[PDB]
Amino acid sequence: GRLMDRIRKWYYNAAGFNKYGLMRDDTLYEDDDVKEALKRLPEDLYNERMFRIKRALDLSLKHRILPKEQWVKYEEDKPYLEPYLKEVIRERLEREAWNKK
Amino acid sequence: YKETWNTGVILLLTLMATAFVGYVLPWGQMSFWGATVITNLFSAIPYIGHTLVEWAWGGFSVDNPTLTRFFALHFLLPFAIAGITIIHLTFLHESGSNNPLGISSDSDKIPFHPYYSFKDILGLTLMLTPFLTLALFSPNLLGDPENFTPANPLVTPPHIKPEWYFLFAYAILRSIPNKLGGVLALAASVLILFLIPFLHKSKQRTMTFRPLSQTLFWLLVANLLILTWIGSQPVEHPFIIIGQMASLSYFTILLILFPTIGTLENKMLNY
Amino acid sequence: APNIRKSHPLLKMINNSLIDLPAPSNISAWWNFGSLLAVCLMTQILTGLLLAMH
Amino acid sequence: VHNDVTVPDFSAYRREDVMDATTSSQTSSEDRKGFSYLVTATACVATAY
Amino acid sequence: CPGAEDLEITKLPNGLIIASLENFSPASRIGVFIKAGSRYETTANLGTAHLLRLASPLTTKGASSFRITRGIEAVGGSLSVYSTREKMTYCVECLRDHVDTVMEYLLNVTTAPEFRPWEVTDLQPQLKVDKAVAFQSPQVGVLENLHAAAYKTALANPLYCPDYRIGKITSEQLHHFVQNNFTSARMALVGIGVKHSDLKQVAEQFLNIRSGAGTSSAKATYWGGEIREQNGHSLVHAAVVTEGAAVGSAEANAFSVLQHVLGAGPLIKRGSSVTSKLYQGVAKATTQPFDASAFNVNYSDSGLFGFYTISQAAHAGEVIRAAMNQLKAAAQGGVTEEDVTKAKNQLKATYLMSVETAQGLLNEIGSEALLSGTHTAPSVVAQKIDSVTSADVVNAAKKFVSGKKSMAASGDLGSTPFLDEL
Amino acid sequence: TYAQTLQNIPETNVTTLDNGLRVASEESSQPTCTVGVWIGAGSRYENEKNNGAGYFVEHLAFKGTKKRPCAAFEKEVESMGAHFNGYTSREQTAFYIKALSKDMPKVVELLADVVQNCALEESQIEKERGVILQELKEMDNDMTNVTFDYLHATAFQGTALARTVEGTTENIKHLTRADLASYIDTHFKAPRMVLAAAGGISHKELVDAARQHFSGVSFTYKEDAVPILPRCRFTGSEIRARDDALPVAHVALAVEGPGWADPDNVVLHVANAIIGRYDRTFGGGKHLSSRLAALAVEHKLCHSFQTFNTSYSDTGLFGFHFVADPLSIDDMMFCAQGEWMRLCTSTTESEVKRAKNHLRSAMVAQLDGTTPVCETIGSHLLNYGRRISLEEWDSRISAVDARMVRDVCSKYIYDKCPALAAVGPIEQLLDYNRIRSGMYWI
Amino acid sequence: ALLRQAYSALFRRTSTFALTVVLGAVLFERAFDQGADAIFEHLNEGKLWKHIKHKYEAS
Ligand code: HEM
Ligand code: HEM
Repeated sequence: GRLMDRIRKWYYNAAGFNKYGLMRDDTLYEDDDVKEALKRLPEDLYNERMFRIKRALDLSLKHRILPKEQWVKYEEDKPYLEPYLKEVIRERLEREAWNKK
Repeated sequence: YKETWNTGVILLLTLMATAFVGYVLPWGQMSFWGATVITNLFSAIPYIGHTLVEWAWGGFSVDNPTLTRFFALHFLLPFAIAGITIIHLTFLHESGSNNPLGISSDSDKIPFHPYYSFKDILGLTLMLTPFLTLALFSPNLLGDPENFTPANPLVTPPHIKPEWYFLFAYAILRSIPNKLGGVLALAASVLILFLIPFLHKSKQRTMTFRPLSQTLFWLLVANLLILTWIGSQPVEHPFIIIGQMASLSYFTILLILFPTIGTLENKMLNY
Repeated sequence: APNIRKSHPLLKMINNSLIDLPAPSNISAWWNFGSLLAVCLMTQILTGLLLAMH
Repeated sequence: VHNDVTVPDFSAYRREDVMDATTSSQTSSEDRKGFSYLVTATACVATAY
Repeated sequence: CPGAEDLEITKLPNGLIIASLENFSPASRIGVFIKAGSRYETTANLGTAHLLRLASPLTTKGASSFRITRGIEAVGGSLSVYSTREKMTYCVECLRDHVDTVMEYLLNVTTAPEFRPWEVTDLQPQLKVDKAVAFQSPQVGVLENLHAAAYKTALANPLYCPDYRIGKITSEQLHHFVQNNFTSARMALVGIGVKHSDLKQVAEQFLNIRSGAGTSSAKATYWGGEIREQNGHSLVHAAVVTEGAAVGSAEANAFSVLQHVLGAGPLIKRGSSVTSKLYQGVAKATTQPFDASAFNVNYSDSGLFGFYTISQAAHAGEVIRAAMNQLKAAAQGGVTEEDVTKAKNQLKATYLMSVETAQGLLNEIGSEALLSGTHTAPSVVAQKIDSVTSADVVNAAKKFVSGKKSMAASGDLGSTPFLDEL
Repeated sequence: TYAQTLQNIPETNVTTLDNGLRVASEESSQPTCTVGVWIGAGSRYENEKNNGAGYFVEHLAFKGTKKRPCAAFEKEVESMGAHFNGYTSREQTAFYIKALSKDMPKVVELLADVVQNCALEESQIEKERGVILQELKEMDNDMTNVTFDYLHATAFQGTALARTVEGTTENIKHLTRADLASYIDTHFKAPRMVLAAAGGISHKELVDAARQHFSGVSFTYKEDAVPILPRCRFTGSEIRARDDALPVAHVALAVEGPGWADPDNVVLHVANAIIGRYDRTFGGGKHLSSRLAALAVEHKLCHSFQTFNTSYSDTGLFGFHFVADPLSIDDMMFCAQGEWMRLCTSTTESEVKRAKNHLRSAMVAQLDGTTPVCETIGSHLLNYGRRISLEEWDSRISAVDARMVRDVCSKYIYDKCPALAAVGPIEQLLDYNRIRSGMYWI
Repeated sequence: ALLRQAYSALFRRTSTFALTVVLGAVLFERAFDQGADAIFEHLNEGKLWKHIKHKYEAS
């Protein structure tokens, strides 16, 4: 069945970060890994995220949001950083494990 | 922002000691009696209990030698608060303020002045109004009338309870029947703040985009309201049980629910 | 930074004014009064509080 | 040139044990340090008291 | 127990040559040899060869930059990349017991580079550095400008990434450069200190970027130019050459011997070179200290020959002139049948000495196995060296004096002469 | 297997001539070879008045002998394709030749003719005098050696070892045909010399050719006895040659070493193997295994750094050297001293296991060719009195473990007053006192 | 040699240096007090209550 898919889409809409025009990955808290991850993003993706983020902040300061039309649709939310971030973590765990041996 | 936060907890603790000793100064029924019950609590600490209390009291019971050292403490602590506030803001400035969306705000920062100097001066008058309205129209709306009676060691008031801002913990104190456990529970009720940073499981910083965590948050608030209320009522049914219930939900929410719902939330985002 | 004494927002302060602080090599005993005045102060406040509590 | 450079004579200041340029200074080291440290360890004890 | 083994040397379908030689040394030294280098660069990707050289410790598909370094170090291993304008060698060293371990990384580096955009991006500023320490030797500065004045392409291409291109090379360029040059028919898996079967089993059942000759280097076209760098140094370096002999050519041995007859380096510490006509001739001309030598390079499809001279500024004129007269004087039959015999022997020795070094051997062995597929016996290379007439030498000499000369100099050249003044 | 390849390494033959000289060599199947005489002489053996002679001598050792003057001597060697090289340190001098095994004997002759009959032509001296004088000016600009000199200059201040191998400016300006002659006649003697060789040479054919040109016999018992040197006293101290005009700063720090004979030297080496070395051109960069190297990279602490265990007959220097920019000297030093402390208090088996392999590979590479082997034979005898084979070294290295590295380093580094030398724009590096305290508590 | 030994067992390791300062203090107190009290009393023979106490000590 599609239970898991029903839930996710629900939570995705429940969270509501898409009303700001942000993408799942735009909301990631910038801890050590996410930091390295971002540095690896190709310039075009970096600049775009930056605009998105800056735009979201401006909405926040304005106490507004984007018109329904412009909201990020669950199925079109691009996971632009996730791939990078995973390797960044793969790498770390390797080092962490190796320095132990 | 761990260090900003940890100094913060220290400010709270300090403010408590300060406001506690302050309240004894007018030496009224409640001043004295509250001081006698609250300070005696430590007597439950094993072996070094009684000693530590009689030391603090400067004698065998709250008497003149206490009143003086409290006045001393009360005059002192505020200044320590001021000092520590400087440290608080010092750590704070390392990172800069956080913001409602919880995402890096470097792409859009503004000079404190005039934006926030103005915004704060506005928020100052917005709150200051109710403060003055109260302080001037309903002066004793919050104070126990029992404190208009000079302290008298031969008349225990019917219901000895601390100031409102303490009730919530006084409540958790009576939840655990056992002089010792209840003290610790009290201590933990506030010291728990030091753990918050280590109980953050969400991949996001704020709760702006975490509806689950949000109700959990407002639940907890409501929970504190009830605890406050319980603290104000006597120790009898149905209060006693509601008390223990609220006290339990308090620690459960901060120690188990929050971090758990946090993790669950990550899976629902496909993280 | 490598050592905590310099990076930490607080130790950094204690360091730049009591540990790695540049001092002339030829100052005499007449410069000892700054510190004394300081100690002198902490001592008054300590004994003072103690007295105020009675 | 650096070849024309030599360390002055510290005989005026050297301790008795490291006075002779032909005797291993290591043998008297534990003594020289043991003393100074002994002085220090004592200052602590006094202070502690 | 351990004795005399015989240098084996297979060759697979795709053309990948595998040389090997067990000399029972307590330590090994495997190495991938390749037909690549700044020679194959185009105005559009200059430096990519260089950067590639520095990029050896970046992540691969089977090992991470972290594991590659930590891994090799865990067993006292070593990993290095040496390269000329037309050859790149990737070799590693370690103790017999850890070859199989060090091998993986070696394999990974040469046939599985990922050249991640970031890793690369953060590596490029290095060129600025690596290039700055090398140019501390004026010796290297003139040679770069030499090839520049000696050619119009292929070889004229600098060995160190040109300044303007630093930080402009791309992962693609690195990838392409590799896919087009590091092809099985341009590679050799030479390996001293191992059993041939073992080294073979690695190559085949492991190496996968393959087949073909890929991009082909344009013919080295001679120019005959003159580049002069006025910088102010009290010492002037100068090099005057002429198209010389190629590798694998018969006219090769001729120049080497002429080289030694003229003088190729001192053999006595702080000593004068009497056997060095060039050194000796110059010595009778100038009074202040200097140095002069017979410069000789042999490349795949061309070569360079002439002399090289480090001298005081004011006396750069006298020193270069001399080095010349001494070259013409050689062409005008000024060579003794003995001079030729002395040379031939210095050459034989020098050759034989520059092979004791495990590195020197692995290098000699591989060079052939790449531009040939064979191993010329030591008695043969000798039988080939002495078999050089007195004439042959005087002929080489002629060629230099007749051919078009290209010079390259650097320093306070105020008194140094131009190519058309010799 | 590694193990076997070691056992199968041919032995080093050592036989002593009735006159006291020792002839040693390792025979391989190699057509070329290296033979030479390694001497127990050097600046240490000099004194205030002749300091530099051994070097001035080095400058003339090749300018011809009595039997065959300059032109001839040079011409006779070049023409056979042989390479003649040599050097001189504080406690060791050596002249060696690289030529085909076929000339092993004619070589031996030449050698003996150099050490025994140096021309010392009055006219040559006055020239090499101007030459050496310039070599000093060129070396004066090599901060790395200007530093190690100063290091010694103070680590052994007031003693024989505190002298530069090249010597004073005065000493070189006035040394005489006599003093030089005297030095040779006083120091270059059979019992203190070793004719070593390696390549495709027959010990016999060698030893035979030895007795032939090294015949000079001794009569008295004194002539058979090698003189023991008055020892040098170490001193925890510092010397700071400042010059903000130099682009980078050079720092060297060290405690006293144990001396050739001591076994601990093996562990000490295993130790430095852990700290190792760095230099901006190491590609490993941030992943290098050496903690100091990493920090160096992560924090741009320096341009390079090296650990060393310079040994001597009765003493030594165990420390490190680094080149840094004026503003990163302190962090660098700070981190460095950190690692030394880490050695003493918390070394890991993982660390040593590696350090060992790195060391093994090191010893093996020290014997890469004939000159290097010959240099090892010429030295082992002169210092250890015999030859230590890789087979042995390995066993001594294999036996080292963490617990062991700790104890030793503690024994030689912990809470010891070190000798320090700084050159350049060293303002940020400061106070001996502070540095002294970096000598304890990890 | 005590200075040598002392150094080795007491002053070399920071941990033992501390242990010495403590135990050293504990013993120093005990002895410095007794001694000074002793000195003070002899310097004041027959003046302290401790001295004349016996005269009225009779329950
Ligand atoms: C004497 C009491 C205190 C004073 C005067 C004080 C003052 C401040 C000030 C001026 C700020 C910056 C503006 C703002 O965000 O409000 C601040 C921020 C902050 N304070 Fe306090 N504080 C006090 C108590 C506390 C306590 C009890 C805690 C929590 C246990 C705390 C936690 C913080 C933190 C985390 C910030 C960061 C705000 C952000 O998210 O950007 N403070 N405080
Ligand atoms: C700036 C340092 C201080 C100075 C120079 C100072 C000076 C004095 C002086 C001259 C007196 C009179 C003493 C006498 O002869 O009786 C005094 C008394 C007193 N001080 Fe301070 N004082 C200082 C700080 C304090 C502080 C910080 C406190 C406590 C908050 C304090 C509390 C008192 C009290 C309670 C007395 C009265 C009891 C007495 O006279 O002994 N003092 N002080």
